[PDB]
Amino acid sequence: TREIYAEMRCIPPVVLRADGRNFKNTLSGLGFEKPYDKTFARAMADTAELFIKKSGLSPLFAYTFSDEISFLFTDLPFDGRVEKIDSVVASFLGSALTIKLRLEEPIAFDSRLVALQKEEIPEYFHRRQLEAWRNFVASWGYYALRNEGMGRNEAAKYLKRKKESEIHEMLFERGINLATLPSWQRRGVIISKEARKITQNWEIPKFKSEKGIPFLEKLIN
Amino acid sequence: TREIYAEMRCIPPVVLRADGRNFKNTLSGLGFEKPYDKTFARAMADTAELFIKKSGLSPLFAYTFSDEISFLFTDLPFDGRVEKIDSVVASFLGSALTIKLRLEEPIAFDSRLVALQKEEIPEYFHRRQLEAWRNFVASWGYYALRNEGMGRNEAAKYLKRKKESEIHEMLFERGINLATLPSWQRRGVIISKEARKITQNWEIPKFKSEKGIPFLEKLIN
Amino acid sequence: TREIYAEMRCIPPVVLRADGRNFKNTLSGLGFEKPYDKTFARAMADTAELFIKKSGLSPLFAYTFSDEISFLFTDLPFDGRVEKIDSVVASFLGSALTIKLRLEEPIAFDSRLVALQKEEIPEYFHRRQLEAWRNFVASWGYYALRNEGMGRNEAAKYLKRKKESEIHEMLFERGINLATLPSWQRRGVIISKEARKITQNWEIPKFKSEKGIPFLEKLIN
Amino acid sequence: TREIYAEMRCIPPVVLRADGRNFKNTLSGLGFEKPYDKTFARAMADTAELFIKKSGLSPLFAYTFSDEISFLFTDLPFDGRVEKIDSVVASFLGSALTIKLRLEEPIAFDSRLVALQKEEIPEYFHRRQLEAWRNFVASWGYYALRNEGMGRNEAAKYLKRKKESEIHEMLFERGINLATLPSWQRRGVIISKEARKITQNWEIPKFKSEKGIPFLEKLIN
Ligand SMILES: Nc1nc2c(ncn2[C@@H]2O[C@H](COP(=O)(O)OP(=O)(O)OP(=O)(O)O)[C@@H](O)[C@H]2O)c(=O)[nH]1
Ligand SMILES: Nc1nc2c(ncn2[C@@H]2O[C@H](COP(=O)(O)OP(=O)(O)OP(=O)(O)O)[C@@H](O)[C@H]2O)c(=O)[nH]1
Ligand SMILES: Nc1nc2c(ncn2[C@@H]2O[C@H](COP(=O)(O)OP(=O)(O)OP(=O)(O)O)[C@@H](O)[C@H]2O)c(=O)[nH]1
Ligand SMILES: Nc1nc2c(ncn2[C@@H]2O[C@H](COP(=O)(O)OP(=O)(O)OP(=O)(O)O)[C@@H](O)[C@H]2O)c(=O)[nH]1
Ligand SMILES: [Mg+2]
Ligand SMILES: [Mg+2]
Ligand SMILES: [Mg+2]
Ligand SMILES: [Mg+2]
Ligand SMILES: [Mg+2]
Ligand SMILES: [Mg+2]
Ligand SMILES: [Mg+2]
Ligand SMILES: [Mg+2]
Repeated sequence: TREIYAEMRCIPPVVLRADGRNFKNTLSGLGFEKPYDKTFARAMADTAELFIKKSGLSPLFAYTFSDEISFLFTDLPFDGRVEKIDSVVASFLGSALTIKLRLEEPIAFDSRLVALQKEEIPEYFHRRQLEAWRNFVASWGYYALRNEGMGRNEAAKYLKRKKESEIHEMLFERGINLATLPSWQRRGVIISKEARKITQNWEIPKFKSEKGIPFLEKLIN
Repeated sequence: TREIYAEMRCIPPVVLRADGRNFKNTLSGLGFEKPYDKTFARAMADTAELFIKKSGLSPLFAYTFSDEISFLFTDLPFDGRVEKIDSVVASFLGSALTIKLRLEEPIAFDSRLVALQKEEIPEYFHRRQLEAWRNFVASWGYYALRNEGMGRNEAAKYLKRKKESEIHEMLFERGINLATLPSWQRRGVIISKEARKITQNWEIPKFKSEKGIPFLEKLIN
Repeated sequence: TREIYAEMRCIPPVVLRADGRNFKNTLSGLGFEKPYDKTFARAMADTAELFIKKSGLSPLFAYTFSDEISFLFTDLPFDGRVEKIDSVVASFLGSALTIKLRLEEPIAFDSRLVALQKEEIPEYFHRRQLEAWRNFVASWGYYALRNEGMGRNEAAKYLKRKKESEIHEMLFERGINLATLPSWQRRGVIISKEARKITQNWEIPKFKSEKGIPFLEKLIN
Repeated sequence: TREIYAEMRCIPPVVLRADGRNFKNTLSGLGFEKPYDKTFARAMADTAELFIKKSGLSPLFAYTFSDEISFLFTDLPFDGRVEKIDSVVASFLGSALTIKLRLEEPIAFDSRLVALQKEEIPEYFHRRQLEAWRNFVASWGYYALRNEGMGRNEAAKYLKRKKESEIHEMLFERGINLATLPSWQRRGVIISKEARKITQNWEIPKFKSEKGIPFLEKLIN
């Protein structure tokens, strides 16, 4: 039995997180608008929808931001076989996104299982939302720096020195109010099955908040 | 650290085997010739070549047949991390094949690592070649049945009941001598870097045989 | 990094189940009373108590029956490292039991992690209790058969043919009422820390029952 | 199937390394000679011998030093199941050592599988022997410090600061020439079946050396 990891398994509930491999370069090459591009974001949400619709697996919902998607699973696919789940889902995502962006050169996602207790499920997504936000700010800050005639290394360097408030200040000065930028850039996008139509929510609440908590709770059941 | 399998690793030498998931249905739509179609076989060999060419990983070679490819790895990618290797390679394969076949609907590979001792490396491929043969015959048997007015299930029962000799005889009666068919249908295709151009060998020797042994031995180093 | 499984981890809550290796033979040899021996049972409960008291790990409680002990863990030891947890706990159990039975020849436990959702924790132990019961009956039936001048193989053979009721009948006929045999033989023994004194309960309720449910619920918190 | 790691396996050749857990404290009570004690070393070699003799498993040989033993396995026990192998072997070792030292308080080993290519097998043991040496020197350094009126922490600081030459010099000044000490303290002990009696070699060659190479090579076959 040389296929030693082909037995490794998991238990419900689990979260599959797939992240685009080397997407910084691969998206710089093709000429995507920076720091955000609604075509790419729509491609990713459409990828998630297509997964929920035609993968033959049954996630409760997907949450996507940046170059990554997370699928909540209660019903485990492939008997919980980690290799099979990770590989198949990553492959399907690669194919789907390749279709949706009409790519001429191949791309790849990485995938990983996150084992969780049910009670922990909101926190995880909260964490992820936070990360999304932390991308948002940085993504714009960085941009502004490059627009002010800065080198890449210098921009990263300076970007580390100042914290979120100072970045807000810098961006607000130059005409960019981060609070009025679209919801999906700072909070991400939810894709879920409802009573059955698959719907994309592009205006989701902040998870750890008054409207966010029952929202997530209703998503999870 | 909820990402429990994200640290799990392997050791050289390893073989990554990716197998097309449910390729029967998802690819049936376009009308590929049955039981073998050089357009699909060329697509798979092209996928393997493209992997060797632009993945940024370094397999020694690929061996492909049916809907599957095996990559020999001595230099392990991603520090030998099983999740990352399986997911990323499967994903890249999905993307590549989606490009080469210009697919409108998404597909997926499953992937798995096969842990091996160097001494076992030839045997594995021999095993795989054997499987290829077992595919070959079977693939034709079924086909013949379809031309002779058979139900799919009807085709399954008989095919399971009789062994290779009687099947060979049937195919010869129904007009098909398997010995006149091209080498790659029964032996598969090798993709490797040679004297340096990446080359597809569509006329490979039987691995466990007098000309096959030094061939494989030179492939592996 | 040749120590590939040294990274494999888990998440709370988990149950460690250790089972005496080849204990049938090893206990037949030393001359333990069959089918139950309160000296061995006391040794096992004392082993569990000693584990809770001096292992330096922190299970919520242990449940023991036959040649096996299960430890409920909420606080995970050794960062959840499966190898380290299994090996260390198995080793400690071997040592402890070796002390308590004053053994001249070495013994071993096997160990395994059971990954569970909190909501599933009662069911598991219920399952185990059921198994305990299924041992109980069989253990006596078997005994009776050997007492009626039967060979081992014949006794097992016949034992499979009849179900629990018929066994109850057989044993009740020969003077043995299974309902009046001690609680620990049919329900097992609980060992837990209380507000801190470690106490052994040798008269536990049936878990799936009116008195059993709040009992287990109070054990788990 | 909540027992998710219970299927995880490995491939030959493998090395099981068991290391005494917290042996500093738990064994300190009896008053073992420091920094080395032939009673404990004999106990460990006896444990390895007893394992080879009555475990029912079949290692090729054991190598032991300090509080640790390594077993070379080509024939894998328990179908190569990692949980079962680690837990059972660790447990047996705990029991055996508990018997040979006649302990009143329980002890534990941790265990781990080391996956190796045959070509790597000597190197591993070389590495281990190196570790043995690094133990040896250090073990004495500390000791000397204790005789020269040092705090434990005080002993740690200096010992970390200086490298082997200066330490050698210190020990020579404080009366101890390490070259006159017995071979096993710096090289460890081998336990293997020989011409067939199970034998303990307490005078083994340096593994990576002219006489060591054919020695190890004959041990491994
Ligand atoms: N231009 C552009 N870039 C994007 C967009 N969304 C995500 N990205 C890129 O995605 C990256 C997200 O960080 P990472 O996932 O760590 O980047 P990566 O190259 O994929 O790194 P790895 O996944 O580890 O290979 C950012 O650096 C962005 O440049 C987008 O909408 N437009
Ligand atoms: N028409 C056609 N079909 C092919 C060709 N090559 C492979 N296939 C199909 O691919 C299938 C391969 O079977 P498997 O890989 O064992 O399993 P699967 O059908 O892909 O389903 P999975 O278990 O998810 O992999 C066969 O049933 C074939 O029908 C081809 O060249 N032409
Ligand atoms: N005489 C006697 N035997 C007992 C007692 N408790 C448990 N056993 C033995 O323990 C066995 C329990 O079944 P198993 O755990 O599958 O037996 P095993 O030999 O340990 O099998 P493995 O664990 O797979 O190696 C029974 O066959 C009993 O004979 C006892 O109190 N007295
Ligand atoms: N007195 C005495 N102590 C020994 C002897 N051999 C080994 N030891 C002790 O065993 C310890 C081995 O250290 P490690 O195996 O690295 O770690 P540990 O102290 O056992 O703690 P763990 O990390 O749980 O293994 C040393 O600190 C020694 O003090 C001996 O022969 N005599
Ligand atoms: Mg990325
Ligand atoms: Mg990312
Ligand atoms: Mg397939
Ligand atoms: Mg196939
Ligand atoms: Mg047992
Ligand atoms: Mg048992
Ligand atoms: Mg130790
Ligand atoms: Mg040690």
